[PDB]
Amino acid sequence: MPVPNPTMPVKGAGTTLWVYKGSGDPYANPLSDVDWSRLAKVKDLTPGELTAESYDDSYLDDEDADWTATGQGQKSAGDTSFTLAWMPGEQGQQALLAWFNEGDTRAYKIRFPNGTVDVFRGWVSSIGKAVTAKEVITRTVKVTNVGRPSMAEDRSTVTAATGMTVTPASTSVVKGQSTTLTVAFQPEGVTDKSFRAVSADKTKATVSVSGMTITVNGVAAGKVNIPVVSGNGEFAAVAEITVTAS
Amino acid sequence: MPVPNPTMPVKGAGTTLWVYKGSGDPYANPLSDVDWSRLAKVKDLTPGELTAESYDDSYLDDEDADWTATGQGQKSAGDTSFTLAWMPGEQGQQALLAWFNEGDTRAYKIRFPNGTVDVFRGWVSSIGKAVTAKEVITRTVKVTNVGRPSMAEDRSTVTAATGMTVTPASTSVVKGQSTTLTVAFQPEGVTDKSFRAVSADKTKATVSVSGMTITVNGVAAGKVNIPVVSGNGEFAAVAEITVTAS
Amino acid sequence: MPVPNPTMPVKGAGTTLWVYKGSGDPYANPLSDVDWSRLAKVKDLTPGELTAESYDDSYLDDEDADWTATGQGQKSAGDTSFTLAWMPGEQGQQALLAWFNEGDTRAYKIRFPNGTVDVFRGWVSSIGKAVTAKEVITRTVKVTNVGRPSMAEDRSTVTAATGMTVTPASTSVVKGQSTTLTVAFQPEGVTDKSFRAVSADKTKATVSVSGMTITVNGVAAGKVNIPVVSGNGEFAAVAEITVTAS
Repeated sequence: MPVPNPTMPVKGAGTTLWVYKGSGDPYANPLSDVDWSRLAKVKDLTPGELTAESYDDSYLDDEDADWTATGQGQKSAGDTSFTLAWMPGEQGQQALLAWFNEGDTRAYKIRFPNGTVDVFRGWVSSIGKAVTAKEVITRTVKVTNVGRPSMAEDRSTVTAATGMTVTPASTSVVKGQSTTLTVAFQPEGVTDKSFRAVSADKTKATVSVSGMTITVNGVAAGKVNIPVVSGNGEFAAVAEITVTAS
Repeated sequence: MPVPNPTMPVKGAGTTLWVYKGSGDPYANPLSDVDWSRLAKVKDLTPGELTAESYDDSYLDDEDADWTATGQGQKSAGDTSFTLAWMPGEQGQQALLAWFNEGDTRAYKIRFPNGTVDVFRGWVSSIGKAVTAKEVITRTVKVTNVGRPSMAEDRSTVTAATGMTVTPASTSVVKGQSTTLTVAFQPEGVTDKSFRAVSADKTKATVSVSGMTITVNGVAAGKVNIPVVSGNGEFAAVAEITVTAS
Repeated sequence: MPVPNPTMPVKGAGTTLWVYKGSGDPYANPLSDVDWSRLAKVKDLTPGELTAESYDDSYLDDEDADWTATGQGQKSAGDTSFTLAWMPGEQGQQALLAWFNEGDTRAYKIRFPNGTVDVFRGWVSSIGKAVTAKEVITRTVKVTNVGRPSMAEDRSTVTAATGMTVTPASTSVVKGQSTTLTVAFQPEGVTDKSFRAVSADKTKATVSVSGMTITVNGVAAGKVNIPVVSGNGEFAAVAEITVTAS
C-alpha cells in the first residue's frame, strides 16, 4: 500500500524533529526544508490527537421551540502532545529555549515506524528544565492541526460480481415507474444463492434485488444501464431500460 | 445571504476607522472616499446602540380626560460608544486631537467580522489621554444615527402549499356575503391533516379555513381568487368567486 | 520597532518620577533636566487617560431647525491618575508636601516597561498622609496633557503588488471620462484570482478594478499613471492615460 493498513508495529526508536520555518510548501513536500535540523530525541510520542471543539450546534428535540437563544464557542483545539528526551552532547535544547523567547509557530516533520513521516506545526506549550533519571533529559511540547490529501473513489470498489443469467426487459418505462428483469439460473454441481446484480447509474435510477427478480425504478429520464458480470469473467450479460422525459 | 443570519462569530481583531469628510454619498457607497485613512486600532467595539428618546406620546387610560396638558421632549439620542486602542508608531491620534479643536461631524466606516462594514457619522464625545497598560493607549469616542435600505417583501414568502382537492363554488356572491368551497381529500398511505389553502387577493376579500371547508368572504367587488397548490407541485387546483359591485 | 507594537508586558517594578521644572524643552528631549530627582516609588500606575470634554458640538437630526440656541462647555480634562508608594528611608515625600504649598505645574518623566519613558506635567491633585499596610506609604497624585510627534506616511504602505499582465490603452481621454485597460493573465500551475492594480496619482484621477478590466477615470487634467508590479518583482508593466485640460 502507501500508509493505510491496520498493522501494529508499535512505536519508539528515538528519531524526532527536524524543525523548519523556511520558505516553500508546509503541507505537501516537507522534504525541501533548508532549516532541517534535529533538536533532540523522543522517548515515545502520543498519537496525533488534535483534539476538538467542535460544537454541534446543539440540536434537540426539546420544547419545539420559539426562537430561542442558542450559542456556540468554536475554540478549535486542543494542543497535541509528545514526550521528548535529550542527552548533554546532543545540541538543540537551547533552540527549544529560544522558542520560549520567539513565541512563534514552527513547522517540523517526525519519522513514525507506523509507515509515515507526518508534518507538524505548533508553538512552545511547555519549556525549560525537564525530568532526568537515567541521564536522558525528558519533557514535552504541545502542537497543532494538519492538511488532508486523501481520496475516497479512488482507491476503487471491490468485486461486485455475483452475476446471474438475466433475460432483459429492454423496453421503455414511464418516468417514476418500476419494471422487472427476470432471473434465470443453472447452478449445476453447486446450487448457489449469492447472486446480486449492480446498476451503472444510481444518480437517475435505482434497483432492488429480491423475490427472484430485479426491480429497476426509473427515477429520472434517459437510460438506466445494468451490466451483470459473474465472478472472474465466466459469464456476462448487459441489460438496459429506457426512461421517458415526461 | 448578504448580512442577515443569526450566527455568533463574536468580534475583535483590531481593524477600525477609516475616517472621511470628502464629497459624495455618506449613506450608500461609502467606499468612494478620498480621505480614507486609519486613525488607530480598536480593542473591541460596543454594539451599535443609538439609543433613543423617543417619547410615546404618553397615552393612557386614566381620568378620560378633558384636554389635558401633555408634553414631549424628543431629544433623539443617545451617543453610540466603542473602545479605541493606539500604539506609538501608529499615526492618527493627533487627528483625533484635531477633532477636539474642529468640533465637527466626521463620517467613517468600520469593518465588522459580523458580515458588514457599516457607516458611521459623529462628533468627539471623549478625547485627550487614554488608559495605558500593556502598551496600547486605550479610550473611547461616541457617535450618531444611520440611514436604512432594507426591504420586507422582497425577500419573499415561504412554501404556503399544504394543498387539498377542492371542488370550486365558481359562482357570484353578494357584496359582503360569505361562501363555501368544499374540500375533498384522499390521503392514501399517509392520513394527513396539514391542509391550509391561501387566497391571492386579501385587499378586497378574506378567507378562513375550519370545519373541513373554505369560507371565502366577499369584502369588496370583483374577483376573489384562491390558487391551491400542493407541496412541490404534485397537485394544483384554481378556484374563484365573483363578488358584486353593489 | 521604536514603541508601537501590540504586546502585553504588563507593568510594575516600582520605578517612578523623576521631577523637573528646569529650563529647556518640556516636550522633546526630557533627558536634559538638571533638577532630575526621584520622589518616591510607584505601586503601579493607571494608563495615561487624559480624559476628555470634548463637546461635539451637538449635531442632530431633530426639528430642522430655525437658529436655535446651542451651547458648549469645553473644560478639556480630566485629571490623569497613578498610585504612589514611599518608604521611610527614601527622601522625597517632603518635596511632594512642598508641592501642596507651591501649587504649581511640575514636569516629570516615568519609565514604563511598555517600551517608553513618557513625559508628564501636572499639579498636586491629592496630598498629605497615605495608606500604610506592609510598611509602604501609598497614595495618588493626578496630572495633565502631552504633545504628539507621530507620523502617518511614514511608516510606509504595504506590498500593493498583486499584479497582472495588462495591455495598456495608452491614449488620451476627455476630462471626466472613463477608459478601460484590458487584463490578460496566464497563471500556469496555479490558477490565481488575487490580482489588483494600483494607480500612482489619486489626487487627479481614480480607478476601479472589476469585470476583468481596469476602469480609469480622468477626474482632472494631465497624466494618470498606473504601475503594475507583481509579487517580489517577477513581473512589471507600466501604463498611463493622458487626460485633457478641457
